[PDB]
Amino acid sequence: SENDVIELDDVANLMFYGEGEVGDNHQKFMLIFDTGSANLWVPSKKCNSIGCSTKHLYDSSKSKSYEKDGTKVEITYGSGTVRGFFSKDLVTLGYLSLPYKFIEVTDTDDLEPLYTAAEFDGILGLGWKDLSIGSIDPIVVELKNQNKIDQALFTFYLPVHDKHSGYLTIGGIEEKFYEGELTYEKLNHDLFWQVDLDVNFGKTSMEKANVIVDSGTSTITAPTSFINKFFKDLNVIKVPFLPFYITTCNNKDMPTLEFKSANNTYTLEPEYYMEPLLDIDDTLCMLYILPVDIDKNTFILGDPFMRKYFTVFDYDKESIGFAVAKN
Ligand SMILES: Cc1ccccc1CNC(=O)[C@H]1N(C(=O)[C@@H](O)[C@H](Cc2ccccc2)NC(=O)c2cccc(O)c2C)CSC1(C)C
Repeated sequence: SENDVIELDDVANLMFYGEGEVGDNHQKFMLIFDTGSANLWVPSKKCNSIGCSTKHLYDSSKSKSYEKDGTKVEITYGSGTVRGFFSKDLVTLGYLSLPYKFIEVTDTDDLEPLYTAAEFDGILGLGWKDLSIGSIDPIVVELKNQNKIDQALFTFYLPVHDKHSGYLTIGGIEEKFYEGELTYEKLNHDLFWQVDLDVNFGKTSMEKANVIVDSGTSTITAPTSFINKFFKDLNVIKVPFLPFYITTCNNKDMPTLEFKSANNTYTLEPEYYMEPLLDIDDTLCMLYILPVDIDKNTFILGDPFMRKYFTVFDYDKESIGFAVAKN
């Protein structure tokens, strides 16, 4: 279908960006499509933070569809906070264009050390309205609306590394991406793309958790409590300075990660969470799991899942589809 296709391109590590232009002159920007935030921002030219130094900056004169706002405002992401001011210009996603409301970022340092360390300029959120600061209607909701796409949904198709290329699709399920039949889960709320699921990490488990599907992060997380029990099981090693738990890859005895719907069951093998350390030899591994304390029953599923499962987000259907991806 007229299904806009956005190419996610990954970068040495394992995080992906996508092209993004704002305005008549079509200034280009490496963003981050994220189902965890619900805003959009681009480091504005009127920024001078070191961060911005080596970064694509947005400049407004240059266009004339730039409508002015200047209302000052900020966002406090999990790993930092940003400051600037709303602006409204033309935001375009390859095939599709659109006049939208975004934040012109001025003061970063903070998202910092991060912000420079990462091959990215901005973030385009893909969450629900209530998750956004300033109550802004999720683009996809608001293309569907202007009837410029079939329906309100987006798909995240994820591959691997050397292998191939990520693919964000807006407006339709493309079977070119998955294997088997799709199963869905209905959102427990319209904030994040959160759904109710029963969760086992191998042996240690938690029932009726709140799980959410975060295209933005590259990790999988869970309440620390829940981890401790798990980590201790397979004797993991947390070296202070390094921020990841390491462990033997060939671990005779390798648990999978269970995610149970009433009548669906989603699993994640040990290979979809682990990474050699060290790139010469597969003795030690780095895990993609980390203890974070959002709530007491809140988990987060980032790339690691979507690498395996082609995922579908349906605004109207007020739900999310799951299915195994093509390779
Ligand atoms: C997984 C995790 C947990 C806690 C802190 C950081 C991270 C890693 N975050 C990431 O990889 C990236 N982000 C993401 O993946 C985002 O989806 C982030 C995920 C999240 C959800 C609930 C609690 C805390 C964080 N969410 C938010 O930042 C967030 C969530 C709710 C409201 C809101 O105004 C924001 C900005 C935000 S930018 C980022 C590059 C930091």
